[PDB]
Amino acid sequence: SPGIWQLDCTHLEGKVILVAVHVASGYIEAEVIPAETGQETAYFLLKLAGRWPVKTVHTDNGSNFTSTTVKAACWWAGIKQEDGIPYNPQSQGVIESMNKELKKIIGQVRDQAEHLKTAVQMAVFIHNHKRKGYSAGERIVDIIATDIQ
Amino acid sequence: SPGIWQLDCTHLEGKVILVAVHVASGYIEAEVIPAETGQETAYFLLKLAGRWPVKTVHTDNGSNFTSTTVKAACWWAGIKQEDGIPYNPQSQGVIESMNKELKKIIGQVRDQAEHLKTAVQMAVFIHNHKRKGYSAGERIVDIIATDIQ
Ligand SMILES: O=C(O)c1c(/C=C\c2ccccc2)ccc2c1OCO2
Ligand SMILES: O=C(O)c1c(/C=C\c2ccccc2)ccc2c1OCO2
Repeated sequence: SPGIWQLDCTHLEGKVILVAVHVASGYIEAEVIPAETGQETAYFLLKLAGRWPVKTVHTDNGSNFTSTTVKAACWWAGIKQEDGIPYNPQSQGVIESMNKELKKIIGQVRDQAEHLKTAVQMAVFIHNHKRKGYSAGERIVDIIATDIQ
Repeated sequence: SPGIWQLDCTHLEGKVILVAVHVASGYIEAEVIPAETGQETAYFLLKLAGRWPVKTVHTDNGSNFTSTTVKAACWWAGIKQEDGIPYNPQSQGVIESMNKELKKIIGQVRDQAEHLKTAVQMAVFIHNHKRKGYSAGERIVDIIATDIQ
């Protein structure tokens, strides 16, 4: 559980927002890319795994699951690549809810930034600091620290 | 101490590598940029502060310290912006040593990646996982978790 992440791809302003969610905490990292390719997804995962102890990734679709470049990145970074099929159906709804939330926050900051990528990073900040009480940022650190110890 | 980071700018292949080091752990995040501008530094700090609880940043030079855009990002993200003058002289040498180390790792992976940015992220991964025994990634999580609790 401490090492499990889920990929999520959502769209805004004709652009693609790639999101990784740490399933147990709700903590996220995200980037704007022009389109969701294996190459972009691979690079994103490499970045993520250098920054957090990523053991398992549930990929967001079959193209990324199949991608040789994504498989290469997962091999390189020691990530178990899995499918992202919601065997538990409450999963789709949770992802859907998070995308709606992220887009709402993006709307709330959009005028403070010229570029979408900046608004997305503001949204990441607000999401990860939001008190729900602990924040998602607090939860991920606590979860991982408990695991290490 | 849990919230203190140091900026570091180093050069390779006619490009600029911007690094943030969590001083107490040695954990890093890094990006390749075409040149070190206030705009790029501001965006980098926004990303960092959305991902870790960044309280204080020791800026890497006077241009970034002065930059209105960097100041705006620090204000937005709740970061205390400080100078990076090594009042303790062992600091320059530690930064210097880390840049040499990062470049060495980059050299060791450079042929596995077409693009420098990929090699830099491989270097981030290797650096943060390296056991010294705890890794820098383990140290940062432990330090922050102890603070939160
Ligand atoms: O306007 C932008 O999108 C933008 C900005 C602007 C505001 C801003 C950005 C971060 C925090 C507070 C304010 C700055 C750097 C950037 C930007 O784009 C990439 O690097
Ligand atoms: O060749 C690259 O630099 C490159 C690569 C290649 C290898 C690679 C990258 C990550 C992990 C293992 C292998 C892949 C995606 C990318 C890349 O550039 C941006 O997105």
